[PDB]
Amino acid sequence: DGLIDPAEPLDRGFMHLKGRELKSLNSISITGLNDGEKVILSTLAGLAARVTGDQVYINEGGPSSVWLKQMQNKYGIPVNTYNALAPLVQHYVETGVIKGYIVYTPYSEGQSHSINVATSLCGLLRGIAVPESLVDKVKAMGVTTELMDVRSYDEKWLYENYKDQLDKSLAADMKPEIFHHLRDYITMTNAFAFYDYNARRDWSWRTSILKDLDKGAYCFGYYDLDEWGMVNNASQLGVSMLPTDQAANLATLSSIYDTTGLKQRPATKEVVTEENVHYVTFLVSDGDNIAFNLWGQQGYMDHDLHGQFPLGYTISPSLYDLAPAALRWYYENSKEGDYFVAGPSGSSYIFPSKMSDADLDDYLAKLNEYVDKSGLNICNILDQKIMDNPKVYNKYLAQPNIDAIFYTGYGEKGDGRIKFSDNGKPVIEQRSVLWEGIDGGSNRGEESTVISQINSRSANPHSADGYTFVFVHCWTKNQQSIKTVIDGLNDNVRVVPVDQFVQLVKQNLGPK
Repeated sequence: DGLIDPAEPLDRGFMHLKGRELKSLNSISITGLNDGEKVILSTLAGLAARVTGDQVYINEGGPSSVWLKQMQNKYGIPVNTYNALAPLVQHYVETGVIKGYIVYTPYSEGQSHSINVATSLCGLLRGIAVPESLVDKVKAMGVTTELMDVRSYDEKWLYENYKDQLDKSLAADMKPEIFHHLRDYITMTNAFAFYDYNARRDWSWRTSILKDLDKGAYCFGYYDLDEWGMVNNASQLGVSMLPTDQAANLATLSSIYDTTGLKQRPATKEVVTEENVHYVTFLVSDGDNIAFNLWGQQGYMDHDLHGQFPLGYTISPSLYDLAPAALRWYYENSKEGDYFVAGPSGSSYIFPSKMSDADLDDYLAKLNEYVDKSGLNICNILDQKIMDNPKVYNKYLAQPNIDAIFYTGYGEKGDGRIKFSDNGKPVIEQRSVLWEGIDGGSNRGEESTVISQINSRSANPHSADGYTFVFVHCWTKNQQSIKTVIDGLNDNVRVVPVDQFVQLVKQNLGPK
């Protein structure tokens, strides 16, 4: 074969399972494929990444093309292009990767979850997932053996029959009408994929699944159907959420082991305080979401205004393991006034206030080492009541590699408080927000409001009143929205990079 036995465990980075070391890419455009073809393609990608370095890339253009070219150019990976699904599938029949198909019923028919059953079985049985309507099409591509018929089954059947064969370091909350995102990584890892959303938001079944995972486990997948409830549910159990159901190509992206260029420039430790100014910094939201990191964030950063003002970005430390080519690109594309912060609330989306003391201690010891590798020393916490939770903020800031917190409260206005850990590091609460229609149609997050707010505050860097941390909602407010604010600010207002803001706060307001 030149294939690795599918029973051999995957390698892991410090945090995440990674595919077999990448040697060649077989790139195919998403254009003109139907839903079933998308499922075939993503489960195939997961097949390949478990057993070979000859891997699949789903090229969606835009940011997807950027990551492909980055791998070609920085890591010397050859790219073969395929103009159609049939020859790509045939290639993987010939190389021995595809052993057959697993037939399922789409969600469009009777709300079947069988797509998830098929996806989780693909890596075990060495099959592609195929809806009944495409069985003859795949047979014509050379995939002639039916490995299993799962049309009548749900994820409870899957778990009852395959729990001990499925990975226990992650599971995936997987919507049955997401076709080409995430399923590759699920098939690669033999993760259990399930959809437990119900109108009751009854959390018993998900709890039962999550409690069966190993200590330090992840839950990949969606959050948007019940965000606070899902994150609370996982965090209380010591489980980390990684928003990933809108991420493509993670199996393949994870397969680069070269970690050159993955350490951010250091946060500055030297800045001269200017008297009689008000200091402002801007930080973009949503960086915990790997799908944002792999799509929207690339376009966001490459706005035509990039570099006209300094800007902070949140990003996921987990990109170090899951998509090093993309993390590398961010750091290489950064301008001097750009600076990256770990997204909510560390290496994954947790509410640290909901974890047990022991689980949070474990989480933070890992975080501390992991951000040393990526240089993501400043962290954004998204949680509730943190400014009144010195236990939690002191535990973060006790870590030698975690140097400051930017706190954005979940459903909290943000009062701009600045507090210090016992060891003298700042915890900086949101003070303005740029967000269209925040709180169900208010004007609190409009450019005109943020301008008025900043311009009303005192130009005194020796007081917390002299500082505004502006949090920027990535989906509604882009670099032009930020520039609009900046262009309205008074002459005594100074817009600074995030790391400078932290040092100014520390030296002007922290212990002497």
